[PDB]
Amino acid sequence: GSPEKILAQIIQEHREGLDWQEAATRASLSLEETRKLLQSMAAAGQVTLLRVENDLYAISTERYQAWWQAVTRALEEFHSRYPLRPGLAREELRSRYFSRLPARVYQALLEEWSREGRLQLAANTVALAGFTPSFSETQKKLLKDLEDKYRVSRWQPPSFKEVAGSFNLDPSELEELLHYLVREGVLVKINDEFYWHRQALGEAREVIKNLASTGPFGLAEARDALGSSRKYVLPLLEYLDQVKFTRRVGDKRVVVGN
Ligand SMILES: [Y+2]
Ligand SMILES: [Y+2]
Repeated sequence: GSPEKILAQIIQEHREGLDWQEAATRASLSLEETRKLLQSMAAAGQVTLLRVENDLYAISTERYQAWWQAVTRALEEFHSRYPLRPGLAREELRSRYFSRLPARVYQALLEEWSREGRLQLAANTVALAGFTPSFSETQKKLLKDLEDKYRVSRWQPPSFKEVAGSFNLDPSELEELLHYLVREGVLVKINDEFYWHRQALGEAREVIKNLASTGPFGLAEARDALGSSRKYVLPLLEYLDQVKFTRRVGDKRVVVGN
């Protein structure tokens, strides 16, 4: 039949879809003409075109929709089982549910769904865009007690090991809870050993603004204004240097952020 018909049949004869070249060759159409037909069929809603770099990959819209379904099932499961984690490792999601797809297509697929506002792509993890943690009452209490320990500690936060012992948790478990609290903005990571209650960090910065208001300051001066040991204050200052709140000028620091 006509090129449109021939091409449509070819696309249907490929469950996992096929790329631009394959389609053109099989339809005996030029690359240029194949693109034009693929582009129009896409605008018609009959086909879905994944833009894999400067290459094109065609799949039946029915199949594209089924793929989205495999993702929600995969994420629904991961999210319910690991409420504290941000998402499923990109690779795990790929090998477990999209092993039949070329890696490049899988990537373009995550991109499109991300651009449509369906997924949250952070680091190398994939999460449903509207992912809402569902904790058990025991998990909720631990998050509460955990946040309170840091809140009460103010500018003398307990170390990772200390908290680990107190609540008697394994390193793996505590890191997961703390990282979740960091994402919710309850805590801020100063370094691998120290996390600070966000509100406490805000007050500490105000202390630092007041300290700096009369001239550059050294570690010893920050130590006294915060009434906290250098053990907690140096890591704080290096963290503040990093987010550009403070700035080292010589052997002292000035405040260069709000
Ligand atoms: Y892209
Ligand atoms: Y110096």
